[PDB]
Parts: sequence; structure tokens; C-alpha cells
Amino acid sequence: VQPDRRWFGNTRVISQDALQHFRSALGETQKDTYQVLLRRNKLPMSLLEEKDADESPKARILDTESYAD
Amino acid sequence: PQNDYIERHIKQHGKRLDHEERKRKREARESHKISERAQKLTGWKGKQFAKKRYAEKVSMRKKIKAHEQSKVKDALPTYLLDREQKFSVPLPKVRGISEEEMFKVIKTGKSRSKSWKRMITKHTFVGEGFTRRPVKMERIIRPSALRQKKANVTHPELGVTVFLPILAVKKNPQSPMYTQLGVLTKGTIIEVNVSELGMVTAGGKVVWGKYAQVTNEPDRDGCVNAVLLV
Amino acid sequence: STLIPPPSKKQKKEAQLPREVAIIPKDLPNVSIKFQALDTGDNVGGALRVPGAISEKQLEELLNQLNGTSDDPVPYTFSCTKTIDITDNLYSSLIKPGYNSTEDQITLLYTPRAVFKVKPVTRSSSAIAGHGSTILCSAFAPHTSSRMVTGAGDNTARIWDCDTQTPMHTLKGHYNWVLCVSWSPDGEVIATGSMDNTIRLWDPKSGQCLGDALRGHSKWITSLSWEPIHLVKPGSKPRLASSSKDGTIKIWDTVSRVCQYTMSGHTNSVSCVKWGGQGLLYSGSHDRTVRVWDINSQGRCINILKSHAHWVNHLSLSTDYALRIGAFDHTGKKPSTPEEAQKKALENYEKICKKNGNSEEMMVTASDDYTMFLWNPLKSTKPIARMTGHQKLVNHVAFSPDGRYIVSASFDNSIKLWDGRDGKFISTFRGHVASVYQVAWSSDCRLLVSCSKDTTLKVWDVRTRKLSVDLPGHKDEVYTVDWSVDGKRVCSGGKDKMVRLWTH
Amino acid sequence: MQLSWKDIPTVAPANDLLDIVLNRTQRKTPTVIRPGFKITRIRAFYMRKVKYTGEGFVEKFEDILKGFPNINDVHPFHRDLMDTLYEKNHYKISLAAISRAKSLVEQVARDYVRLLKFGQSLFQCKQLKRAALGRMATIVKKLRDPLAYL
RNA sequence: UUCAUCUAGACAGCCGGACGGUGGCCAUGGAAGUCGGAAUCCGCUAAGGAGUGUGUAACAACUCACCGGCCGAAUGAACUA
RNA sequence: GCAGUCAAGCGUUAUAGCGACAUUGCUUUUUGAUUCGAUGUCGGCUCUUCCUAUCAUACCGAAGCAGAAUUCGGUAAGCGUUGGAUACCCACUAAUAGGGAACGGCUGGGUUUAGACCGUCGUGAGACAGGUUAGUUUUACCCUACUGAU
Ligand SMILES: [Mg+2]
Ligand SMILES: [Mg+2]
Repeated sequence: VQPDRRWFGNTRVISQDALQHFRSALGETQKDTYQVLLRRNKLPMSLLEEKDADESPKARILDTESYAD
Repeated sequence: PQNDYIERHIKQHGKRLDHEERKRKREARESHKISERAQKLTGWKGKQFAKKRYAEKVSMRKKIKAHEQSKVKDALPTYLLDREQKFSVPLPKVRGISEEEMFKVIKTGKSRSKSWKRMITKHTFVGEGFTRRPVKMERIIRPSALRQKKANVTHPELGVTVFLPILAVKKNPQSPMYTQLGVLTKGTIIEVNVSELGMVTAGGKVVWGKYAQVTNEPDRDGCVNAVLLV
Repeated sequence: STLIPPPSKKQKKEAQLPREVAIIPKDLPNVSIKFQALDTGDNVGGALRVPGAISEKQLEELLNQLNGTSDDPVPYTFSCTKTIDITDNLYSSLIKPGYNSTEDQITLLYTPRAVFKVKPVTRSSSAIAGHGSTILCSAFAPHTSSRMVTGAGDNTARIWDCDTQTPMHTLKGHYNWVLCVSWSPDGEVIATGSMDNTIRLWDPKSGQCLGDALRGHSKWITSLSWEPIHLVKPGSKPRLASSSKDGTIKIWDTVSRVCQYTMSGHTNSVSCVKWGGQGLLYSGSHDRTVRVWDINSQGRCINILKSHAHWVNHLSLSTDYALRIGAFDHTGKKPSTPEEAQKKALENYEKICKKNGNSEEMMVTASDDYTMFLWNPLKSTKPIARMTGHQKLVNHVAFSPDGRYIVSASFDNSIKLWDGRDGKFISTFRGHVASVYQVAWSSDCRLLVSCSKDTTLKVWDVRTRKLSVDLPGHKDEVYTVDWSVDGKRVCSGGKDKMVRLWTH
Repeated sequence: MQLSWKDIPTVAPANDLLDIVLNRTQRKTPTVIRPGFKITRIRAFYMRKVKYTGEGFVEKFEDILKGFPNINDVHPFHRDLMDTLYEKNHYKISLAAISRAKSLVEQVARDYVRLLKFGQSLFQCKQLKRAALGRMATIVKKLRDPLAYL
């Protein structure tokens, strides 16, 4: 592998406006049964799949009190 | 009996009349017994005995050092203390892999007379939306058990490893043919999704794709290890 | 860079189709409304018919007339009940979508707002050097936006002149990291609590150390608090409360430079201490408890609040902005006498405490169990409310300067906005891609600034509940952020050893 | 009701359990394979190793899980007594850690048998078997505190 | 081979001392060196830890760290082959 | 496995470079919830012996081992280690242990040549990603070994 500065650059970036657009759009999509997925767009889905939840997970009790204690 | 009945029994009745003396003589015989075991145990048990003896001696030396050290005697904010955690690539040159090693000849026909199908013996990344070609025209075989989607990426900054999805295969150093087949061997450059690392460019853009180099042999250890190229 | 999809041919054709103009009809009939207050729910005027094309300012003038303050108006905002704010006129706000018919009455809820307006910060005014290690803490002067104090890990504090964006004083008394800085609520003395378990006081005009350090803590200082000006009697200076990892809260008289009380109830590291406006101190520790102490009763623990399942990381009082500001304002006028200063500070504190019948001081506690608890400790010892929804620990919590909203910054890269009275969830601010360390309000409670681990600041608009402007420029993680009292400047600092001043 | 729970087999700690299971594999499965044999024979040798070790760990974990009482299904008097004695939160968390380890060991065995189907030589097949057993050992070592508590 | 101890007493043993503020502070139903969390000081010494383990429900008792009496000439530790 | 941390040693007058034991991250998160390409040789029956890396039987050691029962370990191969159903189940059982002498005599699937059909490819003769059905190889009286007999 030759030395090259292309290896150390970013390959994909996304702007805040695009993030807001896709975050709002994911949720306003209405699936039709007669539309099939021909090709999926490439997106940072971990960034985009953020949902408000009514409840929080339970706390970790082993941090304050171990088994030996 | 209920609760701590053996302790209550010892309190109310004592022990066997030879308990202390017998225990004392056993502890005195321990030095001879340890020497006899070290010289008499054979094979796997002997090797394990020597290994455990070395570990115990190391532990004792560390305890002595800590005792004598005790007897002699990042600039984080308030909410982060009391909490715990050249453009050269790291592998400029890797072992050459020939086509004989890379591919396995698959024989076809009732008497096995045809030999045109080839199977890739290494791990591959086939990309999104992969559908197998029809069996009559399928020359290159990339079996589903050897297809990978995610890799363990180590960031040189902050020294953390994360399980990241694979976006593409950029450069397999063996051949551009292996690059276009998606072969993941040691030294292969891959594109990884770095969304959970929270990287931002100088212009405020969020980085979600970067390059990494594969540092192991997934055909030998069953997983993909890569170091991020920063 | 990944881009949004382009419009299709049909969408371009519909774009080329001529646009419709949102016009107000001239024969639009009058509509019945009932005024009602948001905090008190008092119906004023009954059901009165107003023109359907009524504007916000004309409606506000009518309301000031009906309440009897036409000579001295106070600008309000109007909401409808789904709570929808009245932007431009009643027809466009409510009638134009057609959610309510004209014949039906509309219950319009009016909320008082701030007279002054704070512009959003949009650009880095300057990147100021001088610190040799990571910047840990920062605060603005309570009377002016021209003086800023920043403590860093090179064992020093720094007083910066924000006017020229140049350093003014270097404070080099301490022996370890300067963990916390605080400005006196009358704006006279700077208190710095360090990693070497010491508290040092400084004159800022000369940049000098007042005597020797305050000693008595066996572990590093975690937080500082000042006695409120309105509680401080005239002719005397406020006292300084300090907390440390050893689990004690020490009270210091700076006039005589001594320690008066050492409250010692906690069993683990005290996270924070806040001095309230009714003569109490609220202490939060890693022993999962919040202790209410009474200063008038020789420093005794009055209450123990136990509802958190993990460390309490932060707490915020409703009157915290008023208590920190003292007698000063968004105009920063210096009172003629300590008497008038005390009276003005008392009035400023009362305008937020005493309302809707009786005076209340709500407290909110943000913990490591991913939750917050809203308390009113004067009236009840059980929690008023529990706020859940965050996926990781709530690192920072802040009450709005008027005490109507609560903002919680978490390690799940999110901020959440809650009601400041009953604690019901309103909205989630998203856009940081790394853990959000802390947050700060503007003086007029419309804009919020947050700093993150992702080396960015972000300014949010509260009324629209959406991101206003993203500010990059820091090279490394940002630890501290603050907004000036007059709302003219925002300061930030972190691992890049550079103090960043941001303006409109 | 069961009313009494003396019939729970001994819980070995993590290192002892590792010794028991790995030595059981080395004793009870054949250990001699040659690079000169058929590749089918070599692959079957190492597949048998991986599968047998996985089954040993799974049987130990199952004996732990079946023996211990179900705290929420017992009579409420016993539930309260065992909560006072053993801290129900820690009790259920330790037993759930055992259950998670069981699932992870089954997954590792299945994955590496599937991989071993495509091994081309003794060296590669041996490396895959060593990787599978090492991953199982890592999973078991992460159970050190819950096993001592239990 | 290199370090150390030594007839103003080597190693091994037996005997004696091993104290006073003091049951030091917090904590516990109880907790006195010896379930724990932080300090770990001062005095008198020949020496004696806010204690190395056994032990008690807590104390007690024993122990050993250290010091002395008897004994009387070499001894110990880590390395290399 | 990759990336790191420690540091007994190795090294040296240039705190370079190696580096055992320990250790962290990913894999893999908390309330015991809830089948994915072996491309080329496999199996019966009868019968013998060997290994021990021991499942049972004998004797021991350890464990909150009361008893009963079990677990882990030592010596140990004298002695056993099944009946079925289609590698998994059901059962019986003291127990239903692993392996070698092949895989460096009858017999069923398989190399299964000539007949035939279906599928895929091929302009075609034909070939195969394939699927199904039918298909003669027949010593012993030689030497030796072994069992018995002069
Ligand atoms: Mg044996
Ligand atoms: Mg034929």
C-alpha cells in the first residue's frame, strides 16, 4: 500500500441541515403496499434513528454496590 | 439442622482431639509435598503445576514490593473526575497471496469432469443489495458464511475499539481483482461508518465515513480487526 | 458530502405553478375570546368579541388596558389550547388552518415576557491564548459583560477583558488545577476553588489575592456558592459556601476570613451546593441524597431527600439566575447605596419567587440513574415529579431565568426541555453527536447555548424548539460555556487551551 | 411449594470452571490428528472439539440456572426473606449474567463450526478452534464476580 | 559471584517484655489493633503497628512485628554455572 | 485476534529498543428474558486385541461434606459399557466413556459402462447447477499362520 494523503481524509460527511431533513422525513414516510424498495439510500442511520421515549432504562446497581458488598 | 449448624456444633462440642496437631503437621509437611509434586508430576499436570508456581511467586514478589513501597511512605473538569473511560499506513507491506491459495476449484458434472467454478476461501464484503447470480452462470462463489458486515476498529486517539459496519472495500493490496471481489485479507483498506465516534470537520460537518486498515487474518481468527487511518 | 434528494419533474412543475398569497379577508367576522393567565388561570374580561384580523401588539394593548396598566405596558405572548402560540394575527395563527371555527370561543392564555431582546450569537469574536493547560471553568462578571474569569489546569485563573478580547490579569496563587471559579453577586471578589483543597479570593480590579487561602477541606473543591445579596444585610459582605470530595459543606466569612460552619451529613463526595433565597442550602452528593440545611439554625440538616437510585450530578433552583445576579440587571447599573442594592435585589428575587398566590422555590436534581426529580422542599418532602426519558446520565440541569422551563443535558448526545412548574416533558433538542457537557440560558429565556464533547457549541431557539445556529471552531473538547448577563457575549473553553468569545 | 433449596450443585468460580471444562475436552475427546490426513477428517476433529467444549459450558450453566429458586414465583414470604438475605436485585442480575453467558457460548460454537466447514489446512482449522475456545474462555472469565456471589 | 549480620554476641531454640493517652474518629444491635471507611499521631522506651494472624456476640487469652536474658562462632539473602 | 496499559527481567551511559506474569477495550448487557454453499468417499454385519486421555465398579483426598444425595480431584484398564425409533430423541441400565489396529470375509449407498425420462445450457453433435429409474465378474487342492489330529 503506497503512502498517500487520500487514506487519511474523510470519505463521507453530512451537514446539520441534511441531518434535520432526514430526521424529519423518517417518520413522514407512508409505505404503500404496491411500492417495492429498488435501492436503499446510504445514510448514517444511527444518527437518524433517534426517538423520544417516555421511560428511561433502570440504573446499574453494581456501580454503587458490588456483589461482595 | 438450620442456619450455621456446623459453627454452632463446634462451639458446643469442639473439634476432634487431634485436629490442631494434625493440621499443624500437614502444614509442616507442605514444603516436602510441594517439592515432591514438582519433581514427580508428569505431562499436562506437571506443566500446569510449574505455570501456577511461577504465577504465585510473581504475586508474592508484587505484594512484597507494594508493602515496602507503602512503608517507605489530564486536567479534567469536576464532572469528569471520579469517572473512568508522513502518509504511511500501519501495514505498508503484507504477505503475498497467490490465486492457488485464494481460490478453490469446484468440480461439476456427474463424473466430476468439469472444473470451471471457483470458490473464494477468504472473507468477503459483498455490499448492500447482494443477490446471488444464477447457478448456471455463477463462476465465482462467495459463500454466505464467509461474508462479513462489521469490523472491530481501533481509534489511535483515545485508544478505544468499536464494532463498526463496513461501508466498502477500497484497496486490497494483493490485486484490484480482489478489490472488486471484496476480499478482506490483512492490509486491506476499508471504508467504515464512524457515526458513533462523533467526529466533526472544521466546517461543522459531521464525519460518518472514514478509512481503516485490516490488521489481522479473518480467515484464521473468524473476525475482522482494523485500525482507523488518522 | 451526502445530499438531500433533488426535486423531480412533477415537483418542478408544481413549483412553477403560480403561488397563492395568504391574505386576510376584509369581511372576517368577530370572534369570541376569553383571556386567561398561564400561571394563575384568572379569566379577565369574560368572553369578549375581537376582530378576526387582530394583531399581537393590538391584542396586547387591549389586555394592558383591561388589566389597567395602559400607561405602563409589559409585552406578553399568547397561547391557545395542543398549545399553539399566536405569531402574527389570530386569523393566520388559528382560523387560517381552520382548527377552530369563528363562532366558537377561543381561550387565549397570556404569559408575560422579557422587555429586552437578546440576539443569537453567530460567529467567534476571538480565539484568545494565554492558558498553558486545559480550561476547566468560566464565568462572566454579574454587572458587566466586559470582564470574564476562567480557571484552568495550569494552576491559574485568568481575568479577560472581553472588550479588546485580550488578557487583563493572571491569578497564580494556587498549587493545583483551579476546578471552580465564582464571581460575587455584588461583583466585587472572585472565589477560586482548587484541586489542592483550597479556596482563594481575588480582587479583580487589581488582580490580587486577598490575604491567605481558606483551608479546612481535606479533598478538592467541587462547587462554590455565594450568599444572596437580598439576604445579606447592608454594610456587610456575602458569605461563601464550598463543597468538596470529602463530603462536607464549609461556610466562610470573608470579612473576617474564617470558617463558621462545616456541615458534615453526607457520606460520599458532594457534587454541588446551592444557596437558596429563603435561608437554606441544598447539597447534592454521590450518596444518592439531597440534604436541605438551615443556615439560621446553626448549620443543621433539616431534610434528607432520598429518591435517586444513583449519584446526583447536579441541581438547579428556580431563582438561581436572580441569586447569581444579585442587584444588577441586563443594563448592569451600579446602585448608589447598599440599601438600594439590597432592596432592588429583593425585588428581583421576589418577582420570580412570589407569584401565583404564594412564594415557591422549586429545585430540580439531575442524577446518574438517567432521570431528574422535581421538588418543592418548603411544602413537601416527597418529589413533586419524576422526569424520565434520557438514555444516559443527566450531567447538567438548568432552570430558565424566569423559572418556567428546565433544560437537561445528558451523555446520550441530547438535551431535553421540560416544564418548570410540574415537570412534564416538552421537547428534545438533537444535533450534538457526542455527550453534552453543560448548557446555559440567555437572559430573556429565548435562546440556549450548549457545549459538547464533539468540539462544537450549539445555539437553540426555545419557542420553535429547533436548532438556531451551530458554532464550530474549537479544536478539541469543550468543557465550559457561559452567556453574559446583557446577552452580548458567549464564552467557551476546553482542551484546546483557547478561550473563545462569540457574538452576533 | 418447594420450601427448601438444598439440592443446588456446587458453583465453581470462573478459573476453576475453565479448568474443568477445558480439561474435560482434552481428556474425553481424541487429541491426535495429523496434517497428512484427509481435510474432512481434520475439520471433523476440530469441529468436535469446539462443539464438545460449548456443550460442557452450556451444561454447567444450565445446572446453575435450573437449580436456583425463582424469586418472583415463590410464595411472597419466601420472596421477602430471600430479598432480605441476598438482595433480590443482585440475585436476579447474577442469574441473568449466567443466562447471557450461556447464549453467547452457544453463538460462538455455532459460528466457528460454520467457519470450520471452509478450512483448508490443519493450521487454519487449528487457529479457528483456538479462537473459538479463547472466546468461550473470555466469556467465562467475565463471570468471576457473579459466580462467587452465587 | 555480589551483598549484608556478627564476642560493645552469628543464625536456630527456650524464657521474659510487648506499654501509656486509648475502648483514637465515623459507622453498627453489637465492632475495645484484628467485619468496614478515612486519619494513622503523641508520650515512655531496650522495644513495642492507632496492629501480623488465631480467637470473642463484644471483651478476654494467644500470637508476631520489635526488644532483652540464657546459649556461644559462624550465619543469612539474591544471582550464575 | 487486533489495539493498548503495567513491569520481573534483557539491554545501556544515549529514561532507545526487546519483554514473562498480570490487565483493559471490541466481540457481549444487565433483573435469569426468549437451521445460510463441508465438491468428494460413507456406512452396516461377524469377530479379536490394544491405549487411558476412567463412564460404571474398588480404594482414597477436598468442599457448609449433618444425614441422604451430589460436585471437583488422586491411584487405577481387573471388569463391563445396552434395546429401539428416525446425528437427535425414547427407554432400560451400575454405566450406557473416548480412541487405535482402515480412513498418512459377506453386504448397502458410492467410480455405479451400454437402455430411458424430466430440468439447465448449446444453432447442433452434445455437455451438465441438476433430478429419477434399471443394470453378470465366478480362488484355494499351494506355502505359511491358526484350530484340532497322528
Ligand atoms: Mg490416569
Ligand atoms: Mg447409464
